[PDB]
Amino acid sequence: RPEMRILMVGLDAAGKTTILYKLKLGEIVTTIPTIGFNVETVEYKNISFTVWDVGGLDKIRPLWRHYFQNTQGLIFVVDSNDRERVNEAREELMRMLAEDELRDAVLLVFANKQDLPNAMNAAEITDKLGLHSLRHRNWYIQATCATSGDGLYEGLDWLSNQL
Amino acid sequence: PSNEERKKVYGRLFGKQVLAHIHSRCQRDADIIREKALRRISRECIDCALLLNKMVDILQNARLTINFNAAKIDFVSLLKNKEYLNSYAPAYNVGRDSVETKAFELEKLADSPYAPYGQTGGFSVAYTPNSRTFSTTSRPIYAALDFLNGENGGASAYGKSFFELNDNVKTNCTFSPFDIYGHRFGLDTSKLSTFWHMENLIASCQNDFFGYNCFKSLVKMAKDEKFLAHSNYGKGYEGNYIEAHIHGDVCLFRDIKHVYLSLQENSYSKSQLYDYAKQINQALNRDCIILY
Ligand SMILES: Nc1nc2c(ncn2[C@@H]2O[C@H](COP(=O)(O)OP(=O)(O)O)[C@@H](O)[C@H]2O)c(=O)[nH]1
Ligand SMILES: [Mg+2]
Repeated sequence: RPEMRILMVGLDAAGKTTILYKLKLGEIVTTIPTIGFNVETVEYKNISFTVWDVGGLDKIRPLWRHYFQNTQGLIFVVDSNDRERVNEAREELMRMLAEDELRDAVLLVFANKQDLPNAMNAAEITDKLGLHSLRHRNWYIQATCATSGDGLYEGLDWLSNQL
Repeated sequence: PSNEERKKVYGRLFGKQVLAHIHSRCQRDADIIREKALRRISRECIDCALLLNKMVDILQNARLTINFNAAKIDFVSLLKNKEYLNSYAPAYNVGRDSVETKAFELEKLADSPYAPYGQTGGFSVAYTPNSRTFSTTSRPIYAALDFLNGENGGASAYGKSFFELNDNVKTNCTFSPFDIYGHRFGLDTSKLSTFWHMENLIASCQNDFFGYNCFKSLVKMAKDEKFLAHSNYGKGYEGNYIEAHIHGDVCLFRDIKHVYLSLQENSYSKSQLYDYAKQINQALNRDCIILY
């Protein structure tokens, strides 16, 4: 089978682990602090996604550069309900996209937690992350709800097409 | 999802809850741990905070190794499994379950929804776990934090060969200054730390007055003093190496930086070993297999 390597990053509490194990198990796992990382293989549309759920590469950026050369897809998960931290997520995404070893990876943004009443839609997240100001980057944004599963397999569809 | 696959995943989640428990213990005792470590630093030697940060950076940037003996096991069959497995995948396993239960405080996780997949339920007469849901993936893979860059790895007692894992794996590990199956560890959970609390290790490692001295070695390495490691570093058990517990799976060669194959201690010939290194390395487009 063809394999695609995916680094799933983003601020804590954005919903990364819930997304990973919703794709892997179909369940909503109990909140387990991601002290280091998780990693799971998801078989979808004849593709074997290897997804790394990194808890926080903030203070350990050198430790993950080894994979950067072969990282085919970056999934940046954002809490669409967390308006106080969306610009922090913008700065983190800029730091990720400034890595020269990730220059060829495609970007998939998950605007997560759309089930919450005060969550901003995919367009507003697109504006506050500055995605339209990007150049030479193949990117796409997908509104998701990790709890129910809406939007996840659509993002997996886009990543599948970018393979 | 396959039911056995769900079993493995639930096991891994239990292991991550073990890691989160140890990390919670270390977060609770950060101040007393730092004060004890600085107490040792000022006892041995200057600016202690900077020296403590140097030692922490050395332990954090150290290579993670898993030793094996290429003369007793087929390394080809080991690599073709695509995964490294712990001892659960055997009367040794019962004492391992007791030692792990008391060392990691696994009973504090009995209320977890993943406890059925991390509990053996005792062992039957054949030294096999009674629980049909217990998963190998719930218990860690044993490694060593080879901070002195040992000649034959971090735990040469288990063989002259060793994997060097990718450094990110260290973020999923607990660390102990003594092997938890030995006498000096004493089943003391307070001697365990996480990747983000190496200070505890510095406060807990041995400072023996004869033989290999871990504390003095780490202090001298922190001061950028060039020296050769003690000949007993990583050769025995007990305090000769810093034991690491990888909570999660180790996949070959996904999680493998290098494989140091011993030329002397091997069941394959020199020609065959060079051919395997050339074949695997060319297939991976990396210098993973290193003969020495
Ligand atoms: N309402 C809502 N909550 C979510 C969603 N996804 C995740 N959460 C919650 O957010 C919290 C943190 O999620 P987590 O997976 O740990 O985020 P992570 O730290 O990035 O891995 C958990 O309590 C989840 O229940 C979502 O789509 N909607
Ligand atoms: Mg997480």
